[PDB]
Amino acid sequence: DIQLTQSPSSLSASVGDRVTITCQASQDIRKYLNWYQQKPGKAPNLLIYDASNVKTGVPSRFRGSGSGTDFTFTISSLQPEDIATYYCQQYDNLPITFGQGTRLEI
Amino acid sequence: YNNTSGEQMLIIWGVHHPNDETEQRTLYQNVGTYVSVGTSTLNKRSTPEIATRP
Amino acid sequence: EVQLVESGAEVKKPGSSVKVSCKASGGTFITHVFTWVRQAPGQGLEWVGGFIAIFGTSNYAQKFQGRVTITADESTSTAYMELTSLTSEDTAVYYCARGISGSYGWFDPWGQ
Amino acid sequence: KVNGLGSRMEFSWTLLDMWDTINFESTGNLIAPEYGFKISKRGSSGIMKTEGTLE
Repeated sequence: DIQLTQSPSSLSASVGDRVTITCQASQDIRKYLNWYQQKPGKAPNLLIYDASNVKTGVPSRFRGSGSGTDFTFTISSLQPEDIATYYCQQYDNLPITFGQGTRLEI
Repeated sequence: YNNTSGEQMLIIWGVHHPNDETEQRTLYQNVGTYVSVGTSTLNKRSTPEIATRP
Repeated sequence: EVQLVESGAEVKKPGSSVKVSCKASGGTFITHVFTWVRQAPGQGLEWVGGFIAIFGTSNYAQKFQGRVTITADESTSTAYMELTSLTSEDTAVYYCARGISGSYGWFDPWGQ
Repeated sequence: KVNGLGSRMEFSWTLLDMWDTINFESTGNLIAPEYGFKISKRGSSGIMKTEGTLE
């Protein structure tokens, strides 16, 4: 089980910015990574899969990028329904690890 | 694999023949696949056969 | 489009047992990778389970094996986890979900 | 051209065991059987390559 690290656990939602979450694994996983959205404290939801491609129930407002140990979930110009905690998760390896959360406000 | 072993070695392999296209796709993604094995003496390339069997 | 009906809400008292259900439709019984992720009061996210219907094989995390058994039935298109020895590192909300491809891909719907 | 024809029919064959099931599926060029032959009597026989007739 190969230990992610969503840095940092909370940025501060200054609207419109280059708001960029990071996800750094314990070892090389190449391109087998997913980004999940948790709007308010309930059922999560999937946005980006397989590092740099999009769910087609699609925001143009979002982005995924990465490969090595290091990954990035980008929102450019902020919008007022995207209030959530955020997750990176994995396979390649076998027992399915996550990140902890990255959460910002109004 | 180079046979660095210190004698001739028997090597077996196989090809999966699926029941339907749904199996084919949910196993290997794409269709019209191929399995190719070769040595110095050997050259084979099988194209798998989807079909409904007893 | 493909959905996912789970079970109840009832937490229980330590030493007991659970058998969360999760049946799906919107497609055929093969494919279907049934994954299950649990969410403690406030904390992170935690993969517990899985079942890969093509194989009939089933995968767990190892803070379990011993305890958890996951199954299914094609006829009822219904999954079935079973968490025994039910303490307090066992108390959460338990999401069923659908994923893809043997190595548990992305989980595309989720349970309520 | 054999018999006018520059085309050919390639025929193959099998024994189908008792309670076994034969399936043909094609999208072109099948020459299907209508009949099977059941082996009614088994025994030591032969085929003589003669060019004459029986008395």
